[PDB]
Amino acid sequence: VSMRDMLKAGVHFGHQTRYWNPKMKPFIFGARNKVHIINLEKTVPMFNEALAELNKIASRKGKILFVGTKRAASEAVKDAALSCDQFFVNHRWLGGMLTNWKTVRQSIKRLKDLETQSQDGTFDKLTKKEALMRTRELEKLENSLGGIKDMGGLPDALFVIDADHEHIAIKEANNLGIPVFAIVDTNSDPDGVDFVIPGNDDAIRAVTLYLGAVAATVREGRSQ
Amino acid sequence: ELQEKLIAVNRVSKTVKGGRIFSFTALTVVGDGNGRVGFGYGKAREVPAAIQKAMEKARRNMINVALNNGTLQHPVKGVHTGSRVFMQPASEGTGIIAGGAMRAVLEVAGVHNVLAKAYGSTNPINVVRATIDGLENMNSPEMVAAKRGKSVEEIL
Amino acid sequence: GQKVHPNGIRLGIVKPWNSTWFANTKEFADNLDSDFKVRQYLTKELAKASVSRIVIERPAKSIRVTIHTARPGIVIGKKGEDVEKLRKVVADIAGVPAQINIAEVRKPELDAKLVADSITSQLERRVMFRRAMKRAVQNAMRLGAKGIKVEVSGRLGGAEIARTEWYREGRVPLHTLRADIDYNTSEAHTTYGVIGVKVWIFKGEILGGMA
RNA sequence: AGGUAACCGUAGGGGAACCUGCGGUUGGAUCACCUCCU
RNA sequence: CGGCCCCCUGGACGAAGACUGACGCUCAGGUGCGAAAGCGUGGGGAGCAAACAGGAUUAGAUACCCUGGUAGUCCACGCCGUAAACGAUGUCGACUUGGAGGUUGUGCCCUUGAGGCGUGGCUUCCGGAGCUAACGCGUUAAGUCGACCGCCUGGGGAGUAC
RNA sequence: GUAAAGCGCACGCAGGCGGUUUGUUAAGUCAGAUGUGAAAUCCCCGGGCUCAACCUGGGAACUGCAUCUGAUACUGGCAAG
Ligand SMILES: [Mg+2]
Ligand SMILES: [Mg+2]
Ligand SMILES: [Mg+2]
Ligand SMILES: [Mg+2]
Ligand SMILES: [Mg+2]
Ligand SMILES: [Mg+2]
Ligand SMILES: [Mg+2]
Ligand SMILES: [Mg+2]
Ligand SMILES: [Mg+2]
Ligand SMILES: [Mg+2]
Ligand SMILES: [Mg+2]
Ligand SMILES: [Mg+2]
Ligand SMILES: [Mg+2]
Ligand SMILES: [Mg+2]
Ligand SMILES: [Mg+2]
Ligand SMILES: [Mg+2]
Ligand SMILES: [Zn+2]
Repeated sequence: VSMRDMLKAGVHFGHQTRYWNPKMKPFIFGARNKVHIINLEKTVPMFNEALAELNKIASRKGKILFVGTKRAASEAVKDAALSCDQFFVNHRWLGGMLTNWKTVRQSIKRLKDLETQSQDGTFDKLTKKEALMRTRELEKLENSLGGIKDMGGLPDALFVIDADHEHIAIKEANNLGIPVFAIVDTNSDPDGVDFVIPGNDDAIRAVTLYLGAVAATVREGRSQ
Repeated sequence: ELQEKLIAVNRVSKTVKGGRIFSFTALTVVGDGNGRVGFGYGKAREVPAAIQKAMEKARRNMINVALNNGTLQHPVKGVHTGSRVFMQPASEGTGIIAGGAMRAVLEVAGVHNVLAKAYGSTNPINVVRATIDGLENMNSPEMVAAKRGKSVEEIL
Repeated sequence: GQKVHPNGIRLGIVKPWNSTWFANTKEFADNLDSDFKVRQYLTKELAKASVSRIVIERPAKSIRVTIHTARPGIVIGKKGEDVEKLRKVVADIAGVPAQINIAEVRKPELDAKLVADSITSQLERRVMFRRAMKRAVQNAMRLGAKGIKVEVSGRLGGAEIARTEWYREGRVPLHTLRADIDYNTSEAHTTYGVIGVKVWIFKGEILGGMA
């Protein structure tokens, strides 16, 4: 992504000067209208160097977890993961999604069992109310673990939108040593992101730019 | 090919509306005998469970210490939670001269010759809380050389 | 907090009866009296043959009793000569030409009777009850069960007070009628007294009624 | 308005438990047991 | 330490300079200050108020309540030298991410005005690393360090005896 | 800080400690030499009682002290900043 490509999308935009985090000073161009302005001169090379690492991970058969819980951007992140055959979390992050992997696997098994059971049959054997209740549970599990049913094991890389909002995920990752790739607004604490991208995390246009560029490079890394 | 050793088990209480409910806390370490070791501690309702689960956490957390030849590379102390532990390499064949709690830690890691001594309180979890940290804080004759940007004899 | 007999309520639903003959009132009381007496005689006899289930069904001109055990050859002895003599003693104690037949059990640690009685036997061996019931549940769940519960009551280890205890593992849904819950009871006569043992094994759900 | 005790220094009374006077401080409740090694 | 005014007088701070040239820090003994109560001498004396006088109440009330009321409380001059005299944190210096203030300075820019940028002093509250047994502390450290002094060594016996 | 333990506060003598540059000094300090530090003992290498204890050769050591000759970064002294 080129600085012009970002700027038109508005990547330079930031939170209010009232709400910023201390470690973000190096990445901040300045202030206008009491608004923090992010410096694309740092943003572009760091994003490119992160894309290099993401391409490397995906080119060694890496499993990638796209992470974002914004109600606006949930579907964008889900589609972003689907466009590169990867795994995602688009609904509220659940504590222990990575650290409590065994429980998630048991929940994955129940979701797999319910979908297999409906195809196999025995719903007719169940009472119509009972069969409907089983369908409701299957729908709820599909809404929740739709992205990670096929992750199989712990992912090899994480992509995070608004790292401050998803702080539990990054704490878990660091506790596991799983690398964190994150779009970091001025209000976030950048310590947990090993490849940090400072940029707007709310705006739909810039978020979609991040996701599309990452997914293009991930498909490229897969293709070899 | 790992190696494990229980350290201590305590029966802890928990007072409920009617009376109490005892439990059991195990504490153990796990090492590969090759300068790589971790420890675990987990409560449970009865001993074998605690001894089991605590044993498993210790299979994670296994740091890798850069010891040399069953002995450390330099004297080292480590203080955690009010417990102070001094250690230092010993001559060949000297053995593992250490208080009870530490001895296992030193053993499973791969140490063979080491002097040691504790100070302050001797709560077992504290001293291992206070020992592994001390262990990892060792420095190879090249970790320095690297971090000091020199050759090994350039320090030695 | 008293429960209800988990076998009884699941009768017809998933649990067939242990006696399937039919009769009118005129010949009813004595009918079950007879088959009770044969049950009692048998349970005295084959105590070493790991017998679990014993069902009496009486055709109009004959009676026939069937045995589910884990020690088939024991019951059969040789040439069923012990089986044949049992057939005789039952035919006379039932006063009707009998014909007994056995249908062994494959998972002896997976039915409630055999495990409960093994427990109570080891209890008479004065082995430690705790480790005993633990081995029981371990073998059970290990073998492929889905739930096991054991409960031992009364004067444990000879204690001068009745320390009733229990253990649970897996899944045992007691309020779900459609659930396959095998359940049984047995008893130990210690020097110090008598101690009760209850056992539940849950082999999962069945769908579609008794069929 | 929330509201209510302890304790310090000291003086007097008090048989002592203590109560009053002057000021100071927050350190502003009270307790606690039957089972037990892999 | 709290009306206002004057008279006498100590310290702090800021601004810019000029001068001095290490003149410093700490401090056993030593000296002084030192809340309240207390003591001496004399004065004063509304209010308040130990003691005390009564009323009541109470098993009884020696207490709690009321009515009183002396010393005291005040002044001068002595004396006493103790308090949970506490931030329960000795003094001085250097160093170590932040935010919210309060207060008192002062520079510049807003044309200045209302205001926006500076730069001090003191002070309050959060909270990072760090530290702590924990609670917590956290640029006014209980962090990282120096220098010097005071002090501690199970609890009672006892801050008592001599 | 709350477990025992910061004087109620301050001033201040004795005392302890002291920014920075040069010179000087050589006190501290360091280096070396020399003397001495009894023997036994302890330790090393031996030897002898059949072994051992024990006895014994030689050494090491006795970390000390004194003296002399050096060293000048440091601390002190002196002088000049
Ligand atoms: Mg009932
Ligand atoms: Mg009175
Ligand atoms: Mg007075
Ligand atoms: Mg007077
Ligand atoms: Mg009065
Ligand atoms: Mg005092
Ligand atoms: Mg005060
Ligand atoms: Mg003080
Ligand atoms: Mg005295
Ligand atoms: Mg004090
Ligand atoms: Mg002073
Ligand atoms: Mg001097
Ligand atoms: Mg000097
Ligand atoms: Mg000698
Ligand atoms: Mg010899
Ligand atoms: Mg000099
Ligand atoms: Zn944001």
